[PDB]
Amino acid sequence: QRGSRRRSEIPSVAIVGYTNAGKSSLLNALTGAGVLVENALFATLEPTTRRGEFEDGRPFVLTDTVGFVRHLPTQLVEAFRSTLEEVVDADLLIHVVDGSDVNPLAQINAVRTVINEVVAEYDIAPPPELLVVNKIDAATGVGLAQLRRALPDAVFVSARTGDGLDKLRSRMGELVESTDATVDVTIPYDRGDLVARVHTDGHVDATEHTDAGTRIKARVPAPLAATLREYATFA
Amino acid sequence: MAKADKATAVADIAEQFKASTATVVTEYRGLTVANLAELRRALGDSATYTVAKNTLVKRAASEAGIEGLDELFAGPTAIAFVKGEAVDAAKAIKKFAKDNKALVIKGGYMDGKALSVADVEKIADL
Amino acid sequence: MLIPRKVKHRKQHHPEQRGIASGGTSVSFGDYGIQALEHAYITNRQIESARIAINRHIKRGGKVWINIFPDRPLTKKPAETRMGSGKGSPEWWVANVKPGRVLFELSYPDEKTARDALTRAIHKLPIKARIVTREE
Amino acid sequence: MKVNPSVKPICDKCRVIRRHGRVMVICSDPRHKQRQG
Amino acid sequence: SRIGKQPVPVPSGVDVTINGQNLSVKGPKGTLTLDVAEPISVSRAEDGAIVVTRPDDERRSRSLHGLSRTLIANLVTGVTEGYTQKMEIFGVGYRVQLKGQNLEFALGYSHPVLIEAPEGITFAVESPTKFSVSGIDKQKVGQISAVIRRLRRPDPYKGKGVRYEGEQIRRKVGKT
Amino acid sequence: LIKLQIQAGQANPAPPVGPALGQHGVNIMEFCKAYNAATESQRGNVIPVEITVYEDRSFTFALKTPPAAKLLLKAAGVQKGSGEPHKTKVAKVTWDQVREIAETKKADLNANDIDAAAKIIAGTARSMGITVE
Amino acid sequence: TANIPNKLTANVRTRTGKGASRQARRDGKVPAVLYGHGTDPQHLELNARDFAAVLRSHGTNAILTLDIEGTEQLALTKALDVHPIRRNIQHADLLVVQRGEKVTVEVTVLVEGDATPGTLVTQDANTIEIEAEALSIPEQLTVSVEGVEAGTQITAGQISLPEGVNLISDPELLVVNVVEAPSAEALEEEGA
Amino acid sequence: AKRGRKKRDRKHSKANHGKRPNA
RNA sequence: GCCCCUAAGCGUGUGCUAAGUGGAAAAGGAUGUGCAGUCGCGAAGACAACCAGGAGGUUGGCUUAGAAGCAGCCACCCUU
RNA sequence: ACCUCGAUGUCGGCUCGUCGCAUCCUGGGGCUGGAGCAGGUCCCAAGGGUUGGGCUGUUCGCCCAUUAAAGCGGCACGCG
Repeated sequence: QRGSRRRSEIPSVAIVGYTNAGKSSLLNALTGAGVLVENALFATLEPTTRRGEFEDGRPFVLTDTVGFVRHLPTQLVEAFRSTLEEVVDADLLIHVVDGSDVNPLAQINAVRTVINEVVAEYDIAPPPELLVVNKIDAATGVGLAQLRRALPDAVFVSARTGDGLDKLRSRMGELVESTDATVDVTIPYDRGDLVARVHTDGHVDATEHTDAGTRIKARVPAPLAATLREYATFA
Repeated sequence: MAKADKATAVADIAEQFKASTATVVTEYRGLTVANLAELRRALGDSATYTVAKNTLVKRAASEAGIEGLDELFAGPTAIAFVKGEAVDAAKAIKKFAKDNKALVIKGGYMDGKALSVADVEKIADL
Repeated sequence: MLIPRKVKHRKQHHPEQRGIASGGTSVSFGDYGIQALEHAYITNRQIESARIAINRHIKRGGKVWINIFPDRPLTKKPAETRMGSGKGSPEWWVANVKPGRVLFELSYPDEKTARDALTRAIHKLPIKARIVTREE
Repeated sequence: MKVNPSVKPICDKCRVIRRHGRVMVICSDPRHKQRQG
Repeated sequence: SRIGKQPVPVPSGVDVTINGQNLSVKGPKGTLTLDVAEPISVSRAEDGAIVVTRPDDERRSRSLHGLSRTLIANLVTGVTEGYTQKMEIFGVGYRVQLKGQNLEFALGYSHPVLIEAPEGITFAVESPTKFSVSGIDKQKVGQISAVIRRLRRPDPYKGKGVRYEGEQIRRKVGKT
Repeated sequence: LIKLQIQAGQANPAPPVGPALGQHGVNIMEFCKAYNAATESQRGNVIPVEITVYEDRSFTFALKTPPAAKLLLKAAGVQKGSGEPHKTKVAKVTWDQVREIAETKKADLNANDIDAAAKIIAGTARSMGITVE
Repeated sequence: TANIPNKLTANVRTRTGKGASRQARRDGKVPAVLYGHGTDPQHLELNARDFAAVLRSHGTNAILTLDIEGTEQLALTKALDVHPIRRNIQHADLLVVQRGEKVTVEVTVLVEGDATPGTLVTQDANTIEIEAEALSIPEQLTVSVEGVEAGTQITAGQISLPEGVNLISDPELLVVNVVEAPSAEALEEEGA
Repeated sequence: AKRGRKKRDRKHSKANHGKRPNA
């Protein structure tokens, strides 16, 4: 199923974190899904995905995984090895930690050493890690500045209230568009299976009706950017 | 499709004929609602207009002297009930006859007299 | 699930599945109902599983009545043991059903969605059953 | 084709017929066509 | 039965023959021969028509009513005016040529394929990308055109292959 | 035969409006300049514009009365439409106000009478639940 | 109201019991017994089809005019017995009445209307017993519920009875209860 | 269990009257 | 039990079955056929084929980019 | 606990087979979120084929090299 849905051009982002980190409600509040939650342990278990939406008008694959617990046996890690395959299939990995706690250094240390186990045994480059503190309304401002100084890649969020969601899309935007390869293609007149593709599948830069054809400066996704290299304007 | 609704139609159509003087009957087919909305504003200013069933007309025509259109009830029936002067609605429709040219007049009736298509043109001329 | 709070006797005989129903053969709370046509021991799981099925098709409004309650216990001894030496502990609670008994009842504005909701629950019961109305 | 004991019309353009002693559903959409057995 | 109610109108240009249930019609194109089912009987009225007669309302006899009427109907409009079907071929590099009583296709295969002409069926090429099949028997004309149309596995991505005249085939977008 | 509704003084973003009709082969820039030139007088609404297309790709665009679904909002003072009409009422509009909306909507509505148009606005008022008193 | 009594024929049975009754229902009849102030029960059998047609139109309480052996006899169907599975009449009780007597009869209650959108109408009492003249029984009673707000109770005393009839049952009995629309979580909470 | 079924189902014949030894 | 093996009926009358059902089986799926009763419609032409329309407010309100007559929720009225 | 206790020799391996199809390869197709290459799922099909080694008594399993494939079962858990 993934081997037929990876062929498409949908960016994939993964949300991971401890149990009762509010990862389920983050997907509910960012999209509008009615995924049910319980203020207890193992609120959600199935690997849930739904569409993601943006400020600039881009869809992506937003994947909710299973919640972790501390001192997990590797037997249970292997038991849920089916739910954690999306970790390496993620363009961007979003990490959410308990913002009301004492030791954000331990929360990142435990999960990252858990996830990099799978990255190492799957031998792919680790994704750009992003941390999201939750419950800024239920958190103390002293620790807010401590992670401000320590992690510039950290962002304050309170999904239970909804502050700073527009900045999340901007941060999500700059790091997802960054994997694409800008192209300068010249599509001829006998390949008219591309005019709608360059306008909606990718991002347009400029367009001119030259003699050799239409010199289409454009930005297109990874399976769509290494793809027009035949008609490249320079080496 | 209970018969009571059709029975009320037969009484009403005849009573409007006996309340009106003349008629002009054309083909309604192929005319947009935008045209139908445009015409109904001009149609209802003085006259009235309906698109009823041929047999509903016949059972609502046998009472009074509007049985002089039996052989002409074959085709798309579009009654333009002109109540006042018979030339008002006949002049407006001849505007639409030239405006559209997809409408062809089937016939008309006035003063208990049976006419033809060319006679109707003269009626719109009178 | 539905279980009784306390039952005077914990290990009872098997309920007799003979004869036709003599009570509860008329819908008396809602508008539509399910009428049984075969004897069965409808456990508390099939009662609750069918209850969710009706709710998931109306999803907004209406009330569901369950006139049947799993009172009787049914026991089983541990597997891979020879016969004799006692009687097993009660495991699943069932409710005796005789044909003619009205099992579930629904109250919903439009009939088509009401009957389709009931047909969803009927397909989760161990019996043949039909849909009966409030009217005569 | 879907070989199922329980073939039903799925869309509003699905016709259910009999062809050589088998109940089958035939539709414009190839996804819908199915036979009994 | 409503289909079989009306009678087949014979024209001035053919002669019919009814010897029991072996009805044969001959005219300006050919000679066609037919046999009907045993309940049904067929004769002709003196007003230039052929009539099929079912004596019962049994399910078997009611189905053979409509079947017999259309068969004689096509037996008449065939032996006199005949049938033609206009076939088209689509895709770059796809052509057709005529080799006497045969047809040669070029449908992207390594080997140019041949289609023989069954008797009473005449191939008539018009343009390299459009042709027509004509004949006397409606059953045979539609049979060979069906084989012709199936010379390429269906392609909904670009529609390459032999199609019918006013076809609107199902297509889809082949993206990735 | 296409349709659009664009903000008063702003236009040409890429998702909403530009490629929304540039996929059919019409003008992209003069339409925005012309659209601004006509609405600068009104400037306080949204307009359903109905561009009618022919073989020659040249546009024929017309400007209609502001929608009753939004002309009611400015008449009542609220900004967000009601999520539960007939259960919680959030806007106030007087029968006089409906007459005021009918005066603006007198040109492009099917209503033959002033009071009949008032009914039409009342019929639209029920779709978001705006109190008519 | 002037309820036209129905004409039904009857025969007097030669034999009774379960042997004779089962044969009657197989042959196409339906047994019944006529009693009342006459103090002499007559065992009759009606035509099964005709009696059902009378019941299908004029409700359960249908005034009957039996011509038993050619003699007129006004009667009122006191009670019915229906098999719960096959839904057929097995037996009927026919009480003998004469014009100008106040009987006590249970009649059904209908509900007509369309309440405000945030409510669900749950009818409690299917029937209600009234006192009416022998030939002027109301065949059904109506409770038009419309424009009612959150939960409102319509008892028997809110029913508009026709002229010359009385509400025997106490007016405190509740008939129609309109309740707020159950919430999407209430379906989950109720019954577990 | 074909053997166990074909033997029990042998009792529905005319000459056995719905009963047989060992069912 | 009565076509031949195999003693005695390829018995008589009225219907049903097309599956070798007769000569194994369930939940359930299903335009296979015979019988009985109902309901809506219809020579004021109901149904099938076919002609012509199938519009205005409008992009009905909340919701995310967005549901614009046509993922989701509420409302679901009016003029020709 | 019905046949066998005045005997019905019990696991693996070797030799030798024979059958079923609920098919691992080869053969024919329908659907596909099937562009191609390659797949996924279902239907038809028993003609032939289905390797050699390290560890363990091992069936089973893990591993090393390959191959079009290294099928699942029954026959006293076939065969003293």
